[PDB]
Amino acid sequence: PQEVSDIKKFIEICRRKDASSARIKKNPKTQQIKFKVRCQRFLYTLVLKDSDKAEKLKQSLPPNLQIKDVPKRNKR
Amino acid sequence: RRQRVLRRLLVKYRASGKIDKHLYHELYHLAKGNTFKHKRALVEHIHR
Amino acid sequence: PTRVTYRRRNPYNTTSNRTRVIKTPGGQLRVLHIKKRGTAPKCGDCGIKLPGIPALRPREYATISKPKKTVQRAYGGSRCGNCVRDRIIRAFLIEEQKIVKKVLKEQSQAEK
Amino acid sequence: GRVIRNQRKGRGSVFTAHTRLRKAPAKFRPLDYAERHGYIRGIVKEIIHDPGRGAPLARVVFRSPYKYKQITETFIANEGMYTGQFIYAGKNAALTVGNILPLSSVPEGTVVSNVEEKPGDRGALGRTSGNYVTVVGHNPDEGKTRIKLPSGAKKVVPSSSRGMIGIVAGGGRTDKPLLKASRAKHKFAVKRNRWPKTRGVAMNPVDHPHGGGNHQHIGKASTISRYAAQGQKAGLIAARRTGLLRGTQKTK
Amino acid sequence: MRAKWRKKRTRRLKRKRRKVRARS
Amino acid sequence: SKRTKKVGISGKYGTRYGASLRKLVKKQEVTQHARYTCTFCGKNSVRRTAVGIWSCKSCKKTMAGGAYTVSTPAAAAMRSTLRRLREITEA
RNA sequence: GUGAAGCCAGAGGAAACUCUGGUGGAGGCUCGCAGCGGUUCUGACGUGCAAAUCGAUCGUCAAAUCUGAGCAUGGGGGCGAA
RNA sequence: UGGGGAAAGGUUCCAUGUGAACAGCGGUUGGACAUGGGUUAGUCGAUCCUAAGCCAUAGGGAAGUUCCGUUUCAAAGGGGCACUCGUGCCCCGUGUGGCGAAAGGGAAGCCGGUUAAUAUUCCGGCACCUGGAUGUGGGUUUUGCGCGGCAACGCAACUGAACGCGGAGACGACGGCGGGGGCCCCGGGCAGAGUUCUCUUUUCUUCUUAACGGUCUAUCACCCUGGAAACAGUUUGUCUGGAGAUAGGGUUUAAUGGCCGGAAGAGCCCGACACUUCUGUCGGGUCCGGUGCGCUCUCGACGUCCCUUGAAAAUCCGCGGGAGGGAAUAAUUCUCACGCCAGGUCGUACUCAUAACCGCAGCAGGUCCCCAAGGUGAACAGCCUCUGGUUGAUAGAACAAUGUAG
Ligand SMILES: [Zn+2]
Ligand SMILES: [Zn+2]
Repeated sequence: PQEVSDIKKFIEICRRKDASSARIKKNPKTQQIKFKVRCQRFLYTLVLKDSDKAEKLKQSLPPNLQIKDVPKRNKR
Repeated sequence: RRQRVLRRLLVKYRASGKIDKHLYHELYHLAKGNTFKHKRALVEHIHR
Repeated sequence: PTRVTYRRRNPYNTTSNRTRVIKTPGGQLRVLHIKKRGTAPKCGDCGIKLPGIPALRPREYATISKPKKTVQRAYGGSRCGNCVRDRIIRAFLIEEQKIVKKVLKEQSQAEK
Repeated sequence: GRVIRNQRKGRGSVFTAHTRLRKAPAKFRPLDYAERHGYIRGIVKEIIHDPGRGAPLARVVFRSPYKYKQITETFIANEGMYTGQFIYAGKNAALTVGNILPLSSVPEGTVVSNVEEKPGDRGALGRTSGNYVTVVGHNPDEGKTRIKLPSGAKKVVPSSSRGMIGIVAGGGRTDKPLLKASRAKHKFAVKRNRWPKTRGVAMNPVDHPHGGGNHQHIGKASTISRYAAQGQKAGLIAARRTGLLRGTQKTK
Repeated sequence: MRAKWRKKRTRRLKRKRRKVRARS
Repeated sequence: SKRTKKVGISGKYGTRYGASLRKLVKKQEVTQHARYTCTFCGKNSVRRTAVGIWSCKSCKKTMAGGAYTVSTPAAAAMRSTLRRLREITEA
């Protein structure tokens, strides 16, 4: 796991041949939004504190790869 | 414990300016010998 | 206050079976096996530890980039730097004494 | 009877020498052209102590006259040498403490050490802590030199033998008493298996010639002849005289 | 660096050169 | 506050090994544990490491000396003889 | 538990040097658990738990202390603080 | 008398069933009898290197089975290139075998779940090391092989053959003192449980954060200005200073320290609904400080003792030197980031002992290590308790002599 500091280069990571998937996890208690992408070697994480800019980010990324929501209590 | 207490007090006095180095050094060797029983006895000797 | 056990077949305390205690997200006390501690390289002449070079086991030095393994000057490794200055001064003065010695001998004693 | 103790030591099974901690033997350089006609010099790197011996050793580094490398050596250290000292070896070397020069280029009355019995065997005589040999006189024809050995005997050696000026370091090691049984054990535990030692009178007749009896005694003369079979030489061998040494010793 | 590290690098350059020669 | 009348350093041996034998060892122990001034740097820090090795704690020089003393009377007398003999004869 | 060298402060003396209070932590020193050993009861058992064990009482315990695996010495031979 | 291992044993492990025999009484039970099942590795070991030591080769003895010999009176080796094609050239040369450690040296994996019986191996998630091939991004170059700081030195890269020098691997016992992790201890808060004739804002339990990375720091030491006697700094323990102290400002070795990812989506504690079963679903909570000659492990700076000074090799890196090679329209032998492929062989069940090893046996004997709670107390002394484990050693009735123990 490795931090991605800003928004600009995070979309650069997602536009790669080996970006298999991505997911979204939201923490209601702390008002925080996390964007995760799975590459061949690492799992880059981008942290956003605001919620308005999150909506724009979701649609800017390429439509090929899937996006999930990470529900509560994932089944075994 | 007693040696650390006496030595710590002397450093505080020198930095503030209550005593100078010539009196500080002489009191240091007096404390190494069994001269001062406790903290109260040392400050009383300084005033005199 | 739970007690722990080893996780490998070696049951003896032989300066290569080194362990430390960790607490796991499952709320249990386990044992984690660790390696030995690297030693800092020394100077060639005086014998003190060089500054600016890390201390690792001898095999790990093959995976690190060059600038992290040296210092940018003459005799970058293996010499402290105080010893390097002595070499520069000593080498210069010795050769100067050689020039005057040979001129004195060749001129003042072979004039005939 | 059985085989007595001093006969077993020749088989070399338990009574060998401990040699794990000894690094190298102490010798001079081989005789070469440079040291036969001129001189060379070397640096003293370390003064080290090796187990099982007094007389601390010294490590000296020389160059190579024919190849691009340097050779390290191991000498016996004379008293007064220090790390970083320059020492010289050869025929024309100066006469100072620590130098090595042939025994011919030496005035009478000087003390030297580690003298070669024959030129090229790299040191045989006078190499123990605080010992030396003295030159007495020369014979310029049929070159041979008279020397006096530490034991007092006199010898004649060829004039080309080598020696190192001075006295072997280590001083008066044998003055203070050992004072403890343990201290004796530590001294011998790094040399050989010869400690402790049992008196022959306390054994049984099958073990030693001194044997048993209803009282502890020898029973016969303790001076043994020079030519006797092995297993008989237990005592004072070929003794010329006996008893406390009162007067002066005529032999010299 | 050890010899095997140097042997690998020079073998790569030799292979690269032949491909250029084969092409031209 | 002297703690001893005559025993001195050899008080760790208690009442063993006999009175006479303790005196000889004290003569030799006192002189080997002391400190001597260095001949090169001048500081007062030279101590014995091995049976015949003495080294300075400041300038790191190492010198070979006697068993329990930096120098011995026999060795000192020889240097002067050698120096006097050499310089008159060849100069 | 005892408290050896080294060090600090004060007092006495013409001097040489001597007293008093602390600091420090040496020794094949000492009481004493586990380990190792085996003095007495000439105790128990003595076709026994056991072809050498059991109980109480004992010796030493930071050093000539205790111990695992690998290797060497073979019968008129080995090894032996005897 | 708990939880796991080395030597040794060899199916004793798990399930179902059972007449006789064995378990010095019984037996529906069993380590017995009968029938089936069970041990998954690039990361844990062997495999690699040498030590004490053993055995080939050159040679010498002995009628002979064989004894000695390990670098010795030996013509003893290994490195590169190109050819259609192996078969052709060119350098260096003092040296030139194997075996020998599951406790020595050593490249690399952590958490959660799962089976009647195995898992650091299986499943899910997140990582690492070696070897072999190759492409993009960035860097360097027309002054051909980088810039900055007075300095200690710094950064994402930033040519380097022969030969040579140096470091790491690499090492004793003991003593007090300081920093870090774990355990123990005290106070407050949210949940559940025990007690209640009376008292007790009471007593007890849960409140967790791995490998691997980013960023800010932490003894020693080192650098710059200046020039100290009315001598100064200073450790529990008197060492340091014109060979440059005090003071002011900087660089650097060392996280089991703080914060962020991994990571709450996990694990744990309560509550409310569902039902032959295949099956469950949904709510909340998962905090804040203090203390010490405390116990244990680890790191650092000092000190004492010696006629005692406390292993070797494989492997890995830096430097001196300057062979060869290379652009002006691209080339590149850039130790930087990302990307492609692969990792063979054998062991892995269970006991380690008042029943699984050795003593003729299910024998009061013997047999090497790791972890270590509360009270009293100087204390790993003795006595009582919590987690965990047993309730297994032929039984019933009576109380004369003589016995063993108290
Ligand atoms: Zn240096
Ligand atoms: Zn000095």
